[PDB]
Amino acid sequence: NLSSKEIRLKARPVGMPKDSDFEVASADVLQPGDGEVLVRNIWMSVDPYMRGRMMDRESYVPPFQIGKPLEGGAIGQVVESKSDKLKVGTYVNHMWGWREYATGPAAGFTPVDPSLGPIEAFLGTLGMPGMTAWAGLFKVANLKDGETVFVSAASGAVGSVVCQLAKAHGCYVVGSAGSDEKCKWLEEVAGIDKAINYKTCGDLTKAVADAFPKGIDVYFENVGGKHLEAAINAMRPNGRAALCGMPGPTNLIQIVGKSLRLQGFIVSNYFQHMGEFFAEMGPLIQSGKMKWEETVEEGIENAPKAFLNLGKMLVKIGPD
Amino acid sequence: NLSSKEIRLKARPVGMPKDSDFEVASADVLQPGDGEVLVRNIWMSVDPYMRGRMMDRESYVPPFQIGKPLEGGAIGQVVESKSDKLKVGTYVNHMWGWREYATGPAAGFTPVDPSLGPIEAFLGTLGMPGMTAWAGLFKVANLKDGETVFVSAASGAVGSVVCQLAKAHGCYVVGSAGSDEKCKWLEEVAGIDKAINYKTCGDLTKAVADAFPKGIDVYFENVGGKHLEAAINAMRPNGRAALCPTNLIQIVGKSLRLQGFIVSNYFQHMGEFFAEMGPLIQSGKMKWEETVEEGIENAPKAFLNLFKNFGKMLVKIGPDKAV
Repeated sequence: NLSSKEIRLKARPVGMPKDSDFEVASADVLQPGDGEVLVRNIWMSVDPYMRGRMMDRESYVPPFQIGKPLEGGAIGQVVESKSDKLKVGTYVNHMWGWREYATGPAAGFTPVDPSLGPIEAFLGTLGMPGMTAWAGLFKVANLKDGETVFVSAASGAVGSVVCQLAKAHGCYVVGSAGSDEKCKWLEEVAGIDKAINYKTCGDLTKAVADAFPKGIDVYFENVGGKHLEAAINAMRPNGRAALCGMPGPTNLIQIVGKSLRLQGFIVSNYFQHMGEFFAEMGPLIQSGKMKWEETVEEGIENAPKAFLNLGKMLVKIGPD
Repeated sequence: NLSSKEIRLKARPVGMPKDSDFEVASADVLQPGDGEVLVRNIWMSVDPYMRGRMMDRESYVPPFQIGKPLEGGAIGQVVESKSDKLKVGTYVNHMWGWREYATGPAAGFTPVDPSLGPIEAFLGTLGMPGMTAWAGLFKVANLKDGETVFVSAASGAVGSVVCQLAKAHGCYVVGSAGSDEKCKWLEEVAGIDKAINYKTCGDLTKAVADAFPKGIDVYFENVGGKHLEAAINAMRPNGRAALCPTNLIQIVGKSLRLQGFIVSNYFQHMGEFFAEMGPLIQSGKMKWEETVEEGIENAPKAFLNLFKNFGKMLVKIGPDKAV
């Protein structure tokens, strides 16, 4: 009886996506079958990786399909349930975003505890970005308490959580950003020891070296290029670099010299820690030690706009 | 009561080391004090890293000293002992080479079990090169049986042991070398699946890709440069690189781990190491080449021959059985 507006891929984007590549459409709200649930979406997320999912190139993740509604992180509320394992009214996180309604088996919908924070934060700080930060910091880098931490693109969704998690563990934290406003935010809101503007600081190797008088223990990577060169130059013996984001560095020999470890990782391989993640992330949000910024568009029709604009980007669909 | 010939550093080398930088001299054989031992040296090793120890540059290892006898891996036999923890007659590994006699506290002398193999192999296959290989393969790269292995500079002291250790664990092994003779040796003696000549093979990325139809699981590094690029290009998801480029992004894509290491941080595994290295030598699955010069006076010669074929360079000093 109801309608669900969704954003479908109208045409494969070439290079950068155009607004003409997206199509707003009206779809049916299928009533749930046995073991299934129907959920009305409230918040949805737009993330950078989605761009790669719109290309036809060989990818580790299946691309989107022309004519099919796009997919992405979303927070909804269960409004109908024919499954005993998930009751009506539960707030759930899922991957069927870019739409107003979603029907499917209850397994595909993960309940989110709103005690820990606002439900939309389950797409950012309490979601995949915050979990990427936490996994890279503690499961890849093995950050011991009190170590020094260098974070590139520290004002981003992942870098901010990395910075504040390291600060919460007694770490000397230096972050990198592309503007003085982001550096002021990093130093005064995020509360890191020093923020470097890689556009104005001159030689970035020298800037990082001066920022770390005793070297770097952990390097969280989101940019690359000369940032990795500077980090390796300033890294301490047994320093670990968790690479999450990305002319290569000219000082690779030091990896052998200081016994450096450089590990790429994907957050998907660490969901088995989600509980533990929450166990740390909940309190530190309530204490005010974990802060974040949001940029919220309104209406399903503005879902493409938000995506084209790549604070953590979200789109509000339904009411709470 | 006796005299001991020694090789001392007469001058720091300028550029490449010269024969004029070394000095043969006669030193005293100090009788051991309490808790000390006097050992007659039988075998001594010369290695490339020793060159770095001859310069005054900032190094992770203290350089040699002018007027002081050089130091390096050596296998000797205890001929006098005033320590209960080390008995006379024991064959010992230590770092006071380039000389015929060594006197010092028993702690600095590690006994070597000749069951596992010839005592001189405790300077190569059963020594720091073989243990570096073993630690990088199993403690750093965590090589699971059946995985694919790419080894650079595979004809070297470390790479050969890496190749044969991986072969012993059922691994498809491709190695790189700088000459056709080294490649033939890798394929026929070491018994690896394919050897690539990085000086002649043209595009090394393409050669490595063609050598690995299903990709690389473990990459052991001994050279660097384009070898790491080729490895990263041909590495599989969750590939590990033990280290002894324009495609770094793939590290994020395939969840690659790149770890440098020094063997010093893994001595706590040596026991396990021996438990594996002994049998694989007796089975004939672990082979190596040696180049043995004779006499302490030929110790500089041997060292200078490390930069002018191949094989582990050694020089015999004392008799096989001193007591």
